[PDB]
Amino acid sequence: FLLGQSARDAERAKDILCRLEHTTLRKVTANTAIYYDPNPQSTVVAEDQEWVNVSPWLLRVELDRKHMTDRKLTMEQIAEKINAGFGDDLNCIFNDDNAEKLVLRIRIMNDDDVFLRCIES
Amino acid sequence: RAPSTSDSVRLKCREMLAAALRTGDDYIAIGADEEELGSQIEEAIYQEIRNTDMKYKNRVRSRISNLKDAKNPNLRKNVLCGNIPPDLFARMTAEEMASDELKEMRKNLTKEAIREHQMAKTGGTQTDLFTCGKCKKKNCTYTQVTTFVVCNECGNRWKFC
Amino acid sequence: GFVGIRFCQECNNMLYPKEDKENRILLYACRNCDYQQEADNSCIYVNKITHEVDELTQIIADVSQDPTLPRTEDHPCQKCGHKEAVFFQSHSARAEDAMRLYYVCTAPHCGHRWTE
Ligand SMILES: [Zn+2]
Ligand SMILES: [Zn+2]
Repeated sequence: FLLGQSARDAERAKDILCRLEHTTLRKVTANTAIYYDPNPQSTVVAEDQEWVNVSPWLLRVELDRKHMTDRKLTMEQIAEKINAGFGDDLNCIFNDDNAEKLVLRIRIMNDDDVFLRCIES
Repeated sequence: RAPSTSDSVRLKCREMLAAALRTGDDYIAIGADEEELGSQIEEAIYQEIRNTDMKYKNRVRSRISNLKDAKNPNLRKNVLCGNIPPDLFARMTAEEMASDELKEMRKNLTKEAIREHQMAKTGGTQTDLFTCGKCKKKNCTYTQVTTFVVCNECGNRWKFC
Repeated sequence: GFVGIRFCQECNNMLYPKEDKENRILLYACRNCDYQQEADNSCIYVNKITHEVDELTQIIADVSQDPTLPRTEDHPCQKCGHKEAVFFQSHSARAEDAMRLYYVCTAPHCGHRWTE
């Protein structure tokens, strides 16, 4: 049962539901692949994102919109929780919330090739 | 006027914000001081974070990227015109800085997600023929299988044989 | 896209991807052989979490001669223009949304398939 004014409007009851329904990346992710883009700015997938942010390989994870929006999620908290969850071995250059594709680029810096698949899995 | 800063990181951030405001020459037509405006946006970001850490650098980079967005030249025009004050622009979310098309798309997707997650109202024939024994209101719904009746006001359920 | 398995040319075993830590380039080496061939796709692996797959790739034209299967005269072919078409739902288990109907031209040497 809902205690606050949220008890009335379905809108402010919805965010309680999102704060309760267990939602892992698999629910909002769409397509997860890997790439040995030899430099952050190499951008073999043709992206202008790292160039403004200025490993030889990365995880790329184009997330879902109609699943991320329906949860009122953002790349901000996703990247925060990633870096907090695995520690600063991982760096995540997330996209912006203006582009059409909701990519995350994930790299490691300091048995590695399989290791991106190991952490993603 | 934004205070002068001696910090090399803050000076580079002001220069990069001014360069983002110059993108597309809109500052010439408006006659806005893009150096002063870049300094005020940086100062407002610095007043919130009070440190030059990765959080500050990420925040400045996000603003530069949104000002340089070729799909949203209106955001940069609105900042140069003073429709968005430097302090507000320094606090605004990536959702509030988005293009009007992307804002409306997100609003529609959010509204559709809410509509899809709304439980279907249980069907039946609405009728005023039945008076609820608990609340004495006539707003009831019936279904025959024996007539089952539900009061729409207090949720009381009963049957007739 | 994807990436296939490319097999070694000597042992015909599976080539694993390996970075050239000298030239900074992706290779495909073998486990049993010492066969280093130079990558082109720059990709290791993909994974469609959406499970989006086009059924028209899986629908085989031979289904048209299935007597068990409903025939329409309400959607003509596009290449030839036959009137007759069988239609069905996606037999694949990934179909909880896809009650969408897939149609096949009931005309030999055509087997044109489409979805409306
Ligand atoms: Zn071999
Ligand atoms: Zn045909």
